[PDB]
Amino acid sequence: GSGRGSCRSQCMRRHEDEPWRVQECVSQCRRRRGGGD
Repeated sequence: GSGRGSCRSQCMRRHEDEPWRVQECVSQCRRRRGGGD
Protein backbone atom coordinates (compact mmCIF):
# COMPACT_ATOMS: atom_id res chain seq x y z
CA GLY A 1 0.00 0.00 0.00
CA SER A 2 2.69 2.48 1.00
CA GLY A 3 0.01 4.68 2.55
CA ARG A 4 -2.10 7.16 0.59
CA GLY A 5 -1.24 10.57 -0.83
CA SER A 6 1.22 10.23 -3.70
CA CYS A 7 1.70 11.60 -7.21
CA ARG A 8 1.80 8.00 -8.42
CA SER A 9 -1.65 6.89 -7.26
CA GLN A 10 -2.94 10.32 -8.27
CA CYS A 11 -1.49 10.15 -11.79
CA MET A 12 -2.60 6.52 -12.06
CA ARG A 13 -6.27 7.23 -11.37
CA ARG A 14 -6.16 10.33 -13.58
CA HIS A 15 -4.78 8.22 -16.42
CA GLU A 16 -6.83 5.04 -15.93
CA ASP A 17 -7.33 4.94 -19.70
CA GLU A 18 -3.60 5.30 -20.37
CA PRO A 19 -1.46 4.33 -17.36
CA TRP A 20 1.50 4.10 -19.73
CA ARG A 21 1.76 7.89 -19.65
CA VAL A 22 1.47 8.11 -15.85
CA GLN A 23 5.25 8.38 -15.66
CA GLU A 24 5.14 11.72 -17.49
CA CYS A 25 2.62 12.93 -14.92
CA VAL A 26 4.49 11.58 -11.90
CA SER A 27 7.78 13.04 -13.14
CA GLN A 28 6.29 16.53 -13.30
CA CYS A 29 3.98 16.20 -10.30
CA ARG A 30 6.86 14.91 -8.18
CA ARG A 31 9.56 17.34 -9.32
CA ARG A 32 9.20 20.99 -8.29
CA ARG A 33 7.21 20.21 -5.14
CA GLY A 34 8.25 23.46 -3.50
CA GLY A 35 6.03 25.46 -5.83
CA GLY A 36 6.45 24.56 -9.49
CA ASP A 37 4.36 26.11 -12.25
